[PDB]
Amino acid sequence: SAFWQWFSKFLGR
Repeated sequence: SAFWQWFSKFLGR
């Protein structure tokens, strides 16, 4: 993924 969201693009708080 691109933006962060529930650990989408990689890892999003």
